[PDB]
Order: sequence, then C-alpha cells, then structure tokens
Amino acid sequence: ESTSNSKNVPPDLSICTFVLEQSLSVRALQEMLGGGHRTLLYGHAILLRHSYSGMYLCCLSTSRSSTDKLAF
Amino acid sequence: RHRAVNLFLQGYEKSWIETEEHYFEDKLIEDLAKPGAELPEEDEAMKRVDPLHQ
Amino acid sequence: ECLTVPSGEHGEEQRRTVHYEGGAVSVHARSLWRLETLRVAWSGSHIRWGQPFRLRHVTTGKYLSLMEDKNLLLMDKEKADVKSTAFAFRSSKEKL
Amino acid sequence: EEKEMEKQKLLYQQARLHDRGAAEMVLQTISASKGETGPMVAATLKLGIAILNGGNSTVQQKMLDYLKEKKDVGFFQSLAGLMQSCSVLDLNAFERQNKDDEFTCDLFRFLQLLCEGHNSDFQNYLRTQTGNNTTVNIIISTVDYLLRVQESISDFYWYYSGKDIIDEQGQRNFS
Amino acid sequence: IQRKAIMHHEGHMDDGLNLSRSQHEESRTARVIRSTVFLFNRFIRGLDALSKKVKLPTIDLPIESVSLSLQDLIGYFHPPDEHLEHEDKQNRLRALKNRQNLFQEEGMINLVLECIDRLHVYSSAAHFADVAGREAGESWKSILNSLYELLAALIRGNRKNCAQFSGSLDWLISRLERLEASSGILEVLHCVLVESPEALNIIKEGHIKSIISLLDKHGRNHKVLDVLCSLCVCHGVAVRS
Amino acid sequence: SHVLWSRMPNQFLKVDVSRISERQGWLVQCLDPLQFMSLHIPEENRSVDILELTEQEELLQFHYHTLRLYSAVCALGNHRVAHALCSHVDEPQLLYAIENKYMPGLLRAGYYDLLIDIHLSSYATARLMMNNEFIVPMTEETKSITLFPDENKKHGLPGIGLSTSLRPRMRFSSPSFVSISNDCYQYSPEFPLDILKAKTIQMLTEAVKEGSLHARDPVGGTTEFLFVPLIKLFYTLLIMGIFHNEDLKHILQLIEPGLLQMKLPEPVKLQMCLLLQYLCDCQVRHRIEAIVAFSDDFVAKLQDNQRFRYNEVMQALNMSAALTARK
Amino acid sequence: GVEIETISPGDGRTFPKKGQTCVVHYTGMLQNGKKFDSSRDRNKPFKFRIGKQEVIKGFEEGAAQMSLGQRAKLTCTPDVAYGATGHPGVIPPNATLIFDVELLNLE
Amino acid sequence: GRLLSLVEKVTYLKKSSLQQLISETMVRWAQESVIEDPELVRAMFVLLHRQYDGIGGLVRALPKTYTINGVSVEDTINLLASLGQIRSLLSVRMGKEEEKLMIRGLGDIMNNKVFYQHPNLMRALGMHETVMEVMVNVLGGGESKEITFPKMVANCCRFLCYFCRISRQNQKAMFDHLSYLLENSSVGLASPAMRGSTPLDVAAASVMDNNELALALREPDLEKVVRYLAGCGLQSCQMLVSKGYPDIGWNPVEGERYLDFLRFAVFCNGESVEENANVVVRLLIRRPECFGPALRGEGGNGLLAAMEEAIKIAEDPSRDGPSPTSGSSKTMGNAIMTFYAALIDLLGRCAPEMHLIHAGKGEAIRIRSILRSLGDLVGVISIAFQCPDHKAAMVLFLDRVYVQDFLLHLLEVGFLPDLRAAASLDTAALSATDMALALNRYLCTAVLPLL
Repeated sequence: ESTSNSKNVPPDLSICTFVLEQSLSVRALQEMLGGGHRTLLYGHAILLRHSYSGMYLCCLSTSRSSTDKLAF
Repeated sequence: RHRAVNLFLQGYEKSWIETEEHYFEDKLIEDLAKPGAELPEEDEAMKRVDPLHQ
Repeated sequence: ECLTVPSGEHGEEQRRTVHYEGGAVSVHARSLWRLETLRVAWSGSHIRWGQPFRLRHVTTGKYLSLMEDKNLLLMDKEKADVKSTAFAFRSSKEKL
Repeated sequence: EEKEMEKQKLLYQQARLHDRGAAEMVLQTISASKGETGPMVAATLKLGIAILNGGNSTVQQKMLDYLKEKKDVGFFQSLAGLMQSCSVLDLNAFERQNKDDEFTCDLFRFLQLLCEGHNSDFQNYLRTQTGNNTTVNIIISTVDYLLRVQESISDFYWYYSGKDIIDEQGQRNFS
Repeated sequence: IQRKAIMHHEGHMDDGLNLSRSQHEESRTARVIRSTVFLFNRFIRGLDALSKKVKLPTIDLPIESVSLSLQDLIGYFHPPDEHLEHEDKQNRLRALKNRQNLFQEEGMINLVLECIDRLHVYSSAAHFADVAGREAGESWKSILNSLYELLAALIRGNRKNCAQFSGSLDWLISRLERLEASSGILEVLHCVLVESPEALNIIKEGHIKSIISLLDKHGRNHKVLDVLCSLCVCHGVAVRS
Repeated sequence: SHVLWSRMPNQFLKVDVSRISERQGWLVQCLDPLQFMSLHIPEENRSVDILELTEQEELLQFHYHTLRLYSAVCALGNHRVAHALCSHVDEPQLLYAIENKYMPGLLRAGYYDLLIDIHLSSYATARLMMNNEFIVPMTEETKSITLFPDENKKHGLPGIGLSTSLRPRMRFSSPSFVSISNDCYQYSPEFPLDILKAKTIQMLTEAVKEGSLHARDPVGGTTEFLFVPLIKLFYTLLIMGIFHNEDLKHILQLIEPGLLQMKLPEPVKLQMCLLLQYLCDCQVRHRIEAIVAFSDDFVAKLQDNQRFRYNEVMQALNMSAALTARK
Repeated sequence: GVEIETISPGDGRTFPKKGQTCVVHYTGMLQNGKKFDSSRDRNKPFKFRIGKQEVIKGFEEGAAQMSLGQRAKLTCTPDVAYGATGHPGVIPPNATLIFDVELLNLE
Repeated sequence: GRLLSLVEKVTYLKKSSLQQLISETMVRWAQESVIEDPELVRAMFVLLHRQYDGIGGLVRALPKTYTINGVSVEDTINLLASLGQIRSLLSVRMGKEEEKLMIRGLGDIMNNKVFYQHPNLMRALGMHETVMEVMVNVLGGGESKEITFPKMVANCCRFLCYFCRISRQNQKAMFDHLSYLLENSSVGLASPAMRGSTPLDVAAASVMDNNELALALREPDLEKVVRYLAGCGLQSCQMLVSKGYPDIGWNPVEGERYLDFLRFAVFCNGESVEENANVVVRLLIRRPECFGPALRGEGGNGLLAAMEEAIKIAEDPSRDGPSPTSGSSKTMGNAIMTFYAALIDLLGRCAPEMHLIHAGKGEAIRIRSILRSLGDLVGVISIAFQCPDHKAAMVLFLDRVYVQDFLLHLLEVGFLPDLRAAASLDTAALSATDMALALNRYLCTAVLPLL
C-alpha cells in the first residue's frame, strides 16, 4: 500500500496493521511432546498477527510464487 | 347444585384450609431434593450432581 | 439520527447521496464510518480536538468529500485529497 | 443463643442454594427480562432477597465475580428499565375510583442488600461498570424515581390540603 | 425522517453530534462489513459482469480466489458444532444471527441474495465448458446450496424475516424450475411456518407435481420430513389453511 | 445405475409351515395358517419380505420416510385422506406389524404411529382439550359418587369409579364412503378395538419379561423401539376411556407392587410421566365430583334455612332473590 | 358391463329384490392385481339395498345377476365406476375393476 | 359438621399411596443419573410439585366447572361439539373451507338455548379468547383482509356483550381485549361495508352502557381515535373513491363511526361524563380537522355553508356531485351531512346544562364557552328546517348548551315537522309511511322544549 502518495490518494492502514502476540529466543522450543508486556530484542523469535483478521503470519509451507523462479 | 357454593369453597380454601398444614412442604422437599444418595465409585461419599443442581 | 446512505438497489452513483434515519438503521451496516487519519505513526492515538482526517464509508468503500457547490458527495481513493477529504471536529460552535 | 442459632440455620438454608448456582440464575433471569415488569421477575427478586437477607458476603462476591466475568450489560439495562416501568400514586385514577408496590420495595431491597456491610466493590460497580463497553448509573436511576414519588405525593397532599379530614383509602394510598 | 444535510456556513446552532462506537461485541460488526461485504460485492460484481460474454482477464475473474472466498464465507456462517457447551453455542448463534441480519439491512432481500441469484446465469455447466478458459460451471453446487442455506437459516435467524424467498415467491419458483438444491428449500419451509406461513400460501399444484416428477428420480432425501411433511404440517404446530 | 447383484445373501425364514404327510393314500394336511408381508410399490417395486430389509439400509429409509408422510397428511384432523389411506395400509398389516417381534424398529414405530394418526388423533386430541373444564350435570347418579367407597378412608383406585361428566362422544364410518367426515372418527372405518385392547396388554406383559433379563435381543434393535410405541398406543387408548376396571386392575398390577422399579432409558420415562399425569387428573375429577355431590344436599338444606326465617327484598314480595341472587 | 363369472355357485334361484340388504363379504381388486379394498379382514360384511343408489351400479347389477350362496368374479368398467375423474387418492382415472363377491343373505 | 368433616376428608392430602410412589420415584430417577432431554426434567418436577400442591389443582379447576340439570344435557353436548370443532380450527387458522365450518359453528352456538338460561358458561370455556384468536389469525397485518367474512364480530357484539343482561361481567373481558384492539386497532367493515371498521363495534359494545368501564378508560385509548379522525381530513372527488374508485360508485364514509364510538365513550345511560369529555374536547381542539368544502381559517368548521353546498350535490344528482340523480334515505351527501350531525351529537353529549349538578361554576364554563365559540349555534335554527335525523343532533346542542324571544324566533320546534307529522298519518302511496318513525320520533326531541 503506497503511502508516499498520501496527498494524491489516501492509503489503508486497517489492512496494513500488525500485532505482536509473542516474542521468544530460539532456545524456547518445545514441540508439545504469558509474561505480560515483555520488551523486544534483536535476535528474538517473533510472532506477528494481522489486527482485524486473526491470520497469524507464521512459518507455513508456501511453495507457490515463481516470479524470481526461486523464492517463497 | 348452584355454582355459588363452588365460589364459596374457592375463597374458603385460601383462608380456612390453605396454611402450613401443607405449606410446611417447602423445607422438607428441599431437604429431600438435596442429598443425592449414590455410590458411583468416584464421589466423596455422594452427590454426583444432586437434583436441585439439575 | 445517524449519517445514513440509501440502500444498494441503485448502485452506480445514487449511493453517493445522503439521508438520515433514526430508526433501525442505527444498528446496521450502512450507518458506519472510519477515521482514516493522515498521520501514519500514532494513527491509533487518543484523538483530541483539532486533528484532520478523511472519512470512509465501510460498505461501499468510498471516502467523503465536499464539492465546489457546497454539497457532500463521496469520493474514491483516486479522487480524494487533503483539500476536499479533510475534516475535523469542533468542541464549541465558535470558529477560532 | 436463640438468635445466633437462627442466623446459622439461615446460613445453612442459603448455602443449600448458593452452592448450586442460584445467584447466577437470578442475575440471568433479570438480564433476560429487558425492562418488562412481570411476576416471573418478581419471584426472582423475592428469591434474591431471601438468599441475601443479612449481608451475605459469599453471594455478593459470587454475583460480582459472575458479572465481571461475563460482562453482561443486560442486567443493568434491565434494572434501569425496571425503575422507569415502576409506578406512582396516579391521583386521577383515585379521583375516578371515589365513585404495583410490593415489587418496588422488593426491587430496591434487592439493590440495597448488595451494598450491605459497606461492600465498597458493589457500591462502585453500580456507578461505572469500568470493565465493560457500556455503563449505567443505577444511583441516579433511583434518585429519579425518588423525584417521581415526591411529585406524586406532594400532589396527593395538595388535593387533601384544603379539606378537613382523610378517608381510609387516601391514608392507605399514603402509607 | 430524511433530514438531508448540507454544510452550511453556520446553520443551526442546535445540531449536536453524539457518538456511538462499535463496542467490544460489535468488533464483529466492524469486521464483517470490511472483510465479507464490500470485498464480496466487488468480487461478485467482477464475476457477474464477466459472465456476460466479456474478455476474461481484463477484470476480476480470479477463480483461484472466488472459490476460496465463498469457502471462507461458508466457514463464517458455519453452525456452532452441537457438541459444544451451552453458553458458547448460544453466543455463537447470537453472532451468527447478527452477521446474518447485518447482511440483511445491507440488502439480502435486494442485493446480496439477489447477487447470488444474479450469479446464477447458467445455461449449462457443459456448454459453457468450452467458452471461457477451461472452467465456468464447476462449483455451482457450493454457492447454490450453501449460501441459500445461509439465507434460509437467516430467515430462521431473527423470527420475523420471511422476506425474500417467501416474499419473492417468484424467486422461489426460480429454484423450482431447476431442481438441483432440494436441501435449502426445506430450510425455508420449516422455518417459515413457525414464524408465519408466507411461502406456502401461493405454491400450488404446478409446483408439487414437478416435485413429484423429481421424486421418481430419488430415494427419499432423508430429511423428507422437512420438505414434504412441512409442506403439509409444520411438525405439530400448523396453520390449518 | 444399479447392477442386478448376483450375490444376494439375506433373510431366509424362521417358521415355514407345520405340514404332515400321513399314509393310507399318502394323506397330507395342515391346519395352521400363516402369512407374511410383501413389498411392491407403483414407483419402485421390490418383491421381498418386510423382514428382508433389516440387512439393507436404502429401502428402510425410504419406507420409514414414507410412513412419516402417511402420518403427516392424516394429521390434526383429516378424514378423507384417512379413508384413502385405509386401502393401502388395511387393518391386518397393522395388527401383524405390532404383533411381530423380528421387525426393524424404524418400521415398528412408523406403523404404530400410522395406526395412531388415522385412528387415535382426533377423539383423543379433542377430549384432551376438553379435559380441563370439569362440567357436570346433576342426576341421582352424581350423589352416590363420594370421595371414598368405604368408611376406612382407604386410598381408592383412580380409574375405577363412576365419572358422570359431559365428555364428548365417539362415532364411526366405513371406508367405502358416504358422509366421510360428518361425525365419524372412532377409526376412519371402524377398527376392532377390543382385540387391540387385549393385544396391547399381552405385548406389555411379554415385554416386561423381555426387558427384565437384560437380553441382547429386544424386539426391534434396542429397548426404546420395544417400549416407546407400545406405551404411546397404551396411553392413547387410556385417555379415550375404553378400559374397564378389570383391565385397569391388571394395569396397576403391572407397575404398583415391576416396571417403574426397572432400569429404563429417558424417552420411556417421558411417557410414564404422561400416564401418571392422566391418573392424577382422573383423581382430581373424582374429587370435584364428590364436591358437587356434597353441594347438592348442602345448598338444598341451606336455602331451607332462609325459608325457615322468611326474610324478603323489594316490592315483589317473596321473590326468588332471597334464596341465591343479588340483582 | 358386469361380465359376471361364477366360482362356486349354490342354488342359482334366490335372486335379490327391492328393499333387500345384500349381506356381502366382498374382496375388491384392481387390474394388475393391485388390491384396493376388502371386507374379509375387517370381519364386517357389507350391507346395501337395491335401487337406493347407495353403491355404484356395478355392485347392484352384479347382485341382480346373482343368486344366493354364489361366489363370483365380477368385472366392472369405468362407465359404471368412478370414470375419468376417479376416486381421489385411491383410484386413478379410467380404471377397470375386479371383485371376488360372495353373497350370503338378504334382509 | 358436615362441611367440616368434608374438608377434613378432602384436605387429608387424600387419595397417599400414589403420592408416596411418585414423589420417591422421581427423585430416584434424578438421583441415579445426570439426565439430559430437559423436556423430561421439566415434567418430573412438574409432577413433584403437583403431588404436594394438590390444592393447586383445585384452585384452577373450580373456576372452570359448572353444574346443570338433567334436562340440559343434549343442547349443551351439541354446543361442546361445535366448540371443539372450532378449537380444532383455532391456532391452526383461517382457511377457505374452514371458513364455512367456523360460520356454521358460530351459527349453531348463537341459535342455542343454554346461556339464555345459564349465567356463566361461555366465559369459563374461553370462547371469547378463542374467537379473538381466530380474528387475529385472520388479520395478522394490514393491506389485505384476505378472508373478508368476520362474522366473529357479529357473535361478540350482537350476542356476547348483550347476553350480559344476565351477568354484565361478560363485557369486562372484552374491555380487557380493548387492550388487544389498542395494538389491533383495525379498519374493515363486514356490513354494508364501505370503510366503517366493524371491530370498532366490539369496543362500542364493550362500553355501551356502563359507568364503571367508561370511567376505566384512559386518554391514549382515545388519542389514536382522534388521530384517525385527523387522518380523515381529505377531499371528495369521485362517486366512491375508496382508495381509487375501481368500478362501483355509491358512497364513502370514514369518520362517522369513530364519533359514533365516542358517543358511547362519553355518554352513559343518562347524564354524560366529564372525565372523558374534557380530554376529548381538549384533544379535538388541537386538531379540529373537520375540513368542509370552503370556509375561513379551517376548511369548513361551519355547518350551514357546507350543508347547503352538499345539498346541491345530493338533491338533483346522486351521492356524487356528477352522477345521474339517484339518492334518498342514503344513510357525497352522507359523510358530509351525517359527519357533522354525528360531530354535533358528540359535542352536545359532551357538555352539561345551566342549573345542572354544575350550574356553570365548576370549570365547565370553559368548555361551555369553547362550545359556544363554534354564532353558528344561534344560526342552526335555519338548519333545523333545512334526513330528519340530522337535525335532532343540533337540537341536542341547543338543549344541552342553551330568553323566550329565542324560542319565538322559531315559534315551535318547527312548523314543517309539525305539519308533515300532522299530515303523514294518512295512508298514501308516496310521501307517506317512510316517515312512520322519521318524523314521529320528533316528539322525543321536541317535548323537552316543554320548558
């Protein structure tokens, strides 16, 4: 969503927003076999979430796009 | 024969008859509807889910 | 009342008009706007008086504007701009 | 010892019920009735005062924990509608009859027994409802009914001001 | 009531603007109109205009995405999984009826269900098969049966909606002249009668004999109780006439 | 497209015929009649026994959902259509269906309810509505109708006892119609009611023994199919007023000193509740009848006290307002 | 018409008259052998007089063409029976009919 | 001692062998299982409450029961048959061929001989609630009136609230169903049937002659009636333009029947009522929308102008202005003649007399002056000579609101009524015996001007 042309047209932020539900280290890894307003550090393992839709942007098996011919 | 004795006895029932001779039911029915006499091999002693809870 | 719009049976440009109705439409879809404020950062700020923004109609997806004839007509994203589509509140009726 | 045994047996009686979701049932039926005076809500209010009846803190905190969990707004909307739906003297019908109250007392007694024992949580939660999206101020809603009683009873006095003595029906409607 | 407004120089002083937010539970009301109403209108508009013998990729024909969109819609109007507890089930029924009747004032009677019926433009899913691309009439069943079920359970949903299919009984007849979805018509009937019989009061011999002609080509639908014995009786709570 | 399935293993038989072949000319004879149910239907026929359907689950659903249609069209009062259906589903099919033990439960409940909905869903439906009115005429029969028969204050028995209340009446017709619905719904024709009255008791007395053992084999599938339609038929026959005191004593003998003590599922309990409701309603009617019987002689004695001290009202002297009136 | 056939006749003489309740125990049928009526299973013998126009004229003409104790196989037609209207819900339009009639008495 | 021993027997909690069984087995069933199917656990505790509250079975059963003699047990059985036949056509609703069965059942009930002699049956059985349910099942909403045969109104009005000579309290129940008519305020006439709202007759008969029920009325029950009269303020254009004049042209009447109801509202048996008349005048006066053909300020609000204007429409032509001369005793002539006659009868019945119980000293002088302001009331002496029944209302206005020079302005109640009544009892073909009552009634109107 090109916001640089803000005066010629408006952008939409409601479909650009994201929310930080979780943030850990790489060592925090359990596989199954909170704290409350923690901070954020470089190198942490983050989790995003779209605001108004609950589709957690996360590691998934996306193997579709072939514009570059090797990229996800 | 005439219906006016029925409306006599309707007003009679509330006054001369309806009283704690049967309005003592309220505590007895609740002390009997609470206990839950069972032995399901899980309960403490009784009360699976008692009838009043249901 | 509530700043309603007529129904969708005439969907080309008749939905660009405006009407009011304080009946059952207070609850439903057409009577719903959104504050597409211009400031990207802190767009979810606690709003205070004297802050421009551009209104948007959720069901049709068209921004509010004010034409040269002093009458309100909606506008797409391509036509909107900070000249027309830029509104804000007033606590008192004084201008200042 | 008579009085203390009476209190303890009353608490046992109340614990036969409030250990089985009676309080939550009461709040639920009042929230369902959305401002409709009826008998189905009157019997509920009788049950509420009968389980409370002396500032029972257990049922108070149960009710309050329920309302703070569920965040039901229908309870307070129902109460504020019920107060508006409550009645006053209606001088004109008394003039016509020369040729609605137990419900109000039980309602306000139910409202009073929540804040008995100086429960500062309920006393504030009937002003703001801070956890919820929408708020109702019950306190002003009962002040308004107090005005609507005061106007009616002053009018009923002014009808009887210049006269000599008072009949039986007028004094009953006064009391 | 139609107090139209124009931006005066000062106008009336007594023209205050009180505000109402979409509350906590009405975040759902805010979400439906963004995610599911305007986008659905645009997608169905593109496909509907494209179904009038128009060049394919010049305007929205994203058959990857339209099928996924209506699948997401069906997931949005899914029933509440009966094994669930009472209060969660009833809250989901509340939310379901809200997002049904909130489509409705937007135009289930006028536009949205009219957009589904307008999207039924088909001569045959075989004859269109070699016209546009390689696929026209693949998933008529999904759209037809599922979202017609959403409408019929909406008409159930708020207890005085017998508005479109009972109202536009011509659009009920538009179902009966086709006969692929006899699994939403009964959802209309058995919820119409308990509210009030509007559908059943003009249907006639010409409809029932067509259904009977279909019945030779069936093995008793297994909710036949619904279709025919609610054409009769409404399950013990009837209207004599 | 089906295919004419060349392997078709399903129900053979259980009781063929009791023939004998005697000598002195090779005599043969049999005096034990038998019959069975066919299936051949003018839009999809399949000639088999009815009991050949419990192994296949694509004609059973069809037949069940047709029996529900049959019960639907003859619902809430419709007599022409019952006269029509009596050709298709004539009496002995129904009698054999209820009497049989090896059927599937779906067709059992369906044929039972189809019996009810074209025999016992107008008169019972009527007098259930008129049950809660308790209108009475005053006769000499309504005076030996006291609370208790004996002076011991014994608890009595509900159904036995004289009623004397203006309950509605029951008429009938025959299937080949004239005046199809003027006043005729004992059955749409006449049903033989006494044999049904007896066979219900026989099936019930068999079923308590069938259920007490916790048998793997109830009648149809499970025990709810066994008990539900039987009990509902018994209820519908009970609330009509057919049963005599001789039958009702046996009925109480089933359960009083039994069925209620037995383990049971929920939807049987739901029907036992309705039976008990009818018993309590009968008791209440007996109570108010005794009240009326008292009140006749009481008011007749009490107006004689007014006649004793004759006291009068306005100028029409000795008017009848002195006894009981105010105008 | 009533193309009467006999099965096990009796006297062949005691024909019926006016005002005579023919006590029948019939068993009706349809073409293609699809049964539509009976009286044997009800155990309720029919009763109808002559000339009263109660029944369709097929049964009346078959009784007039019949003696006592006479089992028979009548055969009516649509002209005497319900015709192209047809009795609704049971009989279709334009249906021939079969009846295993058996007269017993007259009163 | 008889009654005391009977109460000791009846209140023995009598038959306890069934009750000990039910009360223990139900709680056993609740004990041994956490049971689903809530329609079962409703019935269980229904019976468990019932077997203790055996008296509660009686308290809602003695109001229902009613005794009769052995002679009456045949006609009443036909009545129960008809009532059950209707109750099987009650919530299950209107029908085309069910219409005829409802009609014949109501006819057989009307032609019975039971409540003629019995004072309380038809109210205990719920016949009125049943029939009102049938009516609302017919109506549902506006715009249709599909089944245009409400003979129910004939039953209720012309028999149920008039059989209450034996017991007035039958009328009380239909007055309670005036709360039904509040929401169900309806406009359809099954009579001559132009527009005149025959279920309004139910409300009329509910408060026809009773001071108690007419005092029990209240202002919002009349505010909407006068709103409908305000809605009647529209012009007349065609022969009978009901709402478009489809084929037939005779006569529209819309506003007369509301005023005919308000007559019974204010005017009881003898002297009128002030508690309702004051509010009626105060409500009429905010919207006095009786807009006649042409006068100042309002449309009409003046009688001689509109009446002489409409007699041109009536005398030579038909009910319509442009129509070919067909009209006489037509009770568009009417609704412009009879409308103001009913208005004037209402207003005369509202107000009291000088030297009444109030001799103009008790706030009635305000409304009497308001009446006096509408003089045209002095000038209705012309209308008293210019149907005969229209003028009796204006005579009532004079007699109720209104020295002998004013008498001798007329010199009589009227020379022409006097002469035509003198001459009309002389048997002739025409101009005779139509006024066998139409002018022989004027003794009742003229004799009070004895004084």
